[PDB]
Formats: sequence, structure tokens, C-alpha cells
Amino acid sequence: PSVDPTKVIFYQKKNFEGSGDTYAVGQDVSVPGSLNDKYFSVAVGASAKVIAWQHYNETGHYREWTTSQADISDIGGLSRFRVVDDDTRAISFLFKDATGGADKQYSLKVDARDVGTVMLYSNDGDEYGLVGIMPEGGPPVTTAVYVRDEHSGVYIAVGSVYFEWNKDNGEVDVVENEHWPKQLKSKRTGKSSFEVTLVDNKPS
Repeated sequence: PSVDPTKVIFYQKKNFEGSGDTYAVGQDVSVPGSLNDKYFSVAVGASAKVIAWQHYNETGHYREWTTSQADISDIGGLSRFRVVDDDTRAISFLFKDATGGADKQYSLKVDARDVGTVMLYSNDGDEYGLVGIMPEGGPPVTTAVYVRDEHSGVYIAVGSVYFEWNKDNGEVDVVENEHWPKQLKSKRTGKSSFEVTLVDNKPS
């Protein structure tokens, strides 16, 4: 339909039918099961955006709804969402391994305090994990990270990642400082998405 630009309306049926529950920018909502136990479609205000993810596990699985969606019945079991400004960024990682390991041989644990702990596995497909949410010009954030060989149990590296808003580019930047594991390389894949690659499997 046509809604308040800083609001979103979730509807019980597909194609925006029924009364709908309205939510405002700033609301963070967690449900007992999945979002689909109540909602099948969502109208998104012109200045709003929804970031939805899974708070009952550490997969980091998420979706962004930036425009009205007439069918959200098939989104995985996403169970939490935040209504944010249109220019607020979902920070996401995909974890790769260039050292010749098996699928899921390595894990990257990211202790995101806003969206919750995420456990990413190496070369485990194409689904990014949500590891933070940063408003435009938001405060910088440090998040602890842990790189482990899951087979052996041995930690390759322990450190942290520093996110900051880049005002010039209107982007999120990963700053690789002295606590960023030298064994990892980040590569930008979007305004706030990064492929993080294990380039060396020798422990610190």
C-alpha cells in the first residue's frame, strides 16, 4: 500500500491483506517461533527498512526487506527483526578458506553484542551471516573474533574486528588493526558486506 515512511506494517496474510500490525523505526522484536507464525507480508515505508534474523541459533542467517514484499512466508525460520532507517546498514560476513581445508573445517566466531553471537563455517556455501547493524554515521564498534580449526579443536587466532562508518563513501569499513588476525584477509563485497578469507592456517 502506502504507509508512514518511518513505519512498516506486517500482515497476517499475503499481499498486504487484513488489518496488519504496525512497527516503528527503532523497534526490535523477537517472537517465540518464527516470524511466519504471525506474518505473511510486509509493507515498508519509504524511509524504513527491516533487518530480520535468527536469534535462536548462531548461523547469522538474515534477510533485509527494503521495499514492500507481498510474500515473506518462505524466509527460513527468522525469529527477530529490527526496523531501521533506510540508510542503516546490515553488516555481514562470508567465511572462506584458501588453505585447502575441508568444508566447515574452520570456524569464525564473531561475538556481535547487538545481533548476537554468530558462528560462521569456512567454505560452507553462499549464505552471509549478519554480524552487526550500523546506522549511517554510527558509532564505531569493536567485536571479538575467534578462528578455530574445528577438526583438531586448535585455535588459529583470537582477536577482534573494528567497524567504522566511512562518511566519504557512505559505507561500513573493516579496519584491520593490530588485533585483527594476520591469518585473515577481508575483501569488500558490498556497502557493508565482506568476504573474510583464511589465508594462513598457522596459529599465532
